[PDB]
Amino acid sequence: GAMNSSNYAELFNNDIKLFVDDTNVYRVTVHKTFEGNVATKAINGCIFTLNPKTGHLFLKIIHTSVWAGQKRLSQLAKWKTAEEVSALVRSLPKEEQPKQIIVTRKAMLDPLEVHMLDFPNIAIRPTELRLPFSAAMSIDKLSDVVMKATEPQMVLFNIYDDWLDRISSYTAFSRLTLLLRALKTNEESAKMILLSDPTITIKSYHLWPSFTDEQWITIESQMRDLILTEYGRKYNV
Amino acid sequence: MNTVPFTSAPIEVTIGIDQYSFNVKENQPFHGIKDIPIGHVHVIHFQHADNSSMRYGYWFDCRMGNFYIQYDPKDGLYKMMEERDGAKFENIVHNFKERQMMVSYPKIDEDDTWYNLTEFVQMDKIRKIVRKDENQFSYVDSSMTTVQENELSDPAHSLNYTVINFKSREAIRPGHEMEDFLDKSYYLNTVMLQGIFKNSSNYFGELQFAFLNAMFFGNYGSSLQWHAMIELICSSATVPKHMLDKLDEILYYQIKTLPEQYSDILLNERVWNICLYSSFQKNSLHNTEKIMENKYPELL
Repeated sequence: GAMNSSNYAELFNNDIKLFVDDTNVYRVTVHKTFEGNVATKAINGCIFTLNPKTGHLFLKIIHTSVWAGQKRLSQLAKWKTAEEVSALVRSLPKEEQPKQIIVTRKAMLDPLEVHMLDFPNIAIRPTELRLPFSAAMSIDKLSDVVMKATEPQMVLFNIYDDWLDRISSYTAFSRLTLLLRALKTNEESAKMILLSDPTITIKSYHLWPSFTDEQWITIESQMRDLILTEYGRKYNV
Repeated sequence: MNTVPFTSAPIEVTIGIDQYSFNVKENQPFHGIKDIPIGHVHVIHFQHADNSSMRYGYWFDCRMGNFYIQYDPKDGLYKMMEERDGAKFENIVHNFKERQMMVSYPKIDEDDTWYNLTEFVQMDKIRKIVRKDENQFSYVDSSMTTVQENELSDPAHSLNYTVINFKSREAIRPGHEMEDFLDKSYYLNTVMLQGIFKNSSNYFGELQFAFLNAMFFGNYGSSLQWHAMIELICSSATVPKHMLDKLDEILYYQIKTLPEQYSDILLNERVWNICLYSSFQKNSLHNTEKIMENKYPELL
């Protein structure tokens, strides 16, 4: 059944699993036409498919060409997501296929279940967790590869950089979710916190800065402060 | 006009014959049911006064043999049996009629209800769903599970309804996942109608039988089967016009007949709301939508 606070440690066991987030698959700008009607213009999107244990991110870039001449795009976007996840599982050797796929939005369950009928042993699960994976497009290097794509493309990242050399996957996932939650709540403030000290850089093969353990504790504190402030503001509390 | 004699009525019981029902008292001199219309299947059904659990009954067609009911004090039920000796049977029936110890099948001349509920139902199809080939009649009860229910345990006593599953390889063509899931026309027209049922008459016959088992025995698996077969048609964008018109008539008489007080347990809110208001066929079931809205507006 549903993944929640009570079965949280299951994410870090040795059963291969993937989170699928479809938030950034179908993205539009809304604009005025010359006649003063409103129209959308699609921009490139991405499926966010993440192994929470290894940090391996399968970023499937969704080029705007996939929407050309299609109707009901927000519905198609769920099915295109499920088609691409199914294709990814089939592309993986048997011993690398996930035993579970957790979808961050319940509207993905039927599309993914129907695309994965060939894999009756892969459990398709929803989650009670409010995971901030929608903020993936606030990571500069991920946003850059999506916006530059001229065709459909799969790009592989490790969203934890080299953190697993020093910390467990539980702690790595907590750091990731705190960073993404911050970027989702106040992107500008979050990014200022991450880059304010120009001496700490992002390696060419990394997504996040090369913080020492001590600097990560300070960064993690600044992100929690950002999140609580914005909460008091949001709710006048 | 045909007769199902009873040897006796040793236990107090409510006896159903199709949509009609009679209370019989313990050891009442009751010797059966006469004037049963030839040309239709029939169901004789039972609910003991002392155990309003286990409704049970027999589907039969009087053209297929001479049937009678006899209480079995060991198995504790009214059993249907066939009398192979035609003369012994006519002699039994003539005596019971002369002594007027039989109730008359109480059909009103104007009333096509039973025909309308059983239009496509054939004994030969019932005997394939309810497997017991040594008998020409079919036993059904409240607790019998369907082949589909047994997958998700005794195969001998199962209802072998056609398995319908919207999230199955049977229902979904590789590379038409979204199309086949949102428009079930492929599944209805090629897999079910051409492939398994052969024609719409056999499909409607199973639908009608599932409804009647749901209504008369409160058989939950039958209720699931009836809803699935409705939903498969309503979820198909492409259905022959004759099938839609007939479906509207079938469902109209089923909704008309359902006891007002059982609407809550025999009608699936989600399926009916989807079928009448969201589905491709939302505007194709005029008679059914009018009777549902006037009789069960709560459900909707």
